[PDB]
Amino acid sequence: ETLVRPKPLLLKLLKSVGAQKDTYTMKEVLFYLGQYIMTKRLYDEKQQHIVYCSNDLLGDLFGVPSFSVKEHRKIYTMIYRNLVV
Repeated sequence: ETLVRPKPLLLKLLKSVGAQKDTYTMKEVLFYLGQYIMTKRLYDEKQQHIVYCSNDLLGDLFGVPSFSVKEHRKIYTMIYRNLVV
């Protein structure tokens, strides 16, 4: 699998939920980002596809105050800005 090296902020968030490494697969990046969002309950309780992140560090990764998990283009584009191949 293609390996990626998260930039400092992305790396910090992934490590905050138990990832121990500096190099990741895209599956692992998504796994730990998902766990990050879950464990900080950034999603809307009543509209659970929607993540509200304007006061979280996640909001600085995305550069938006919220997003839907359905928005794969936005999500992958954010991830692209925050790693090196």
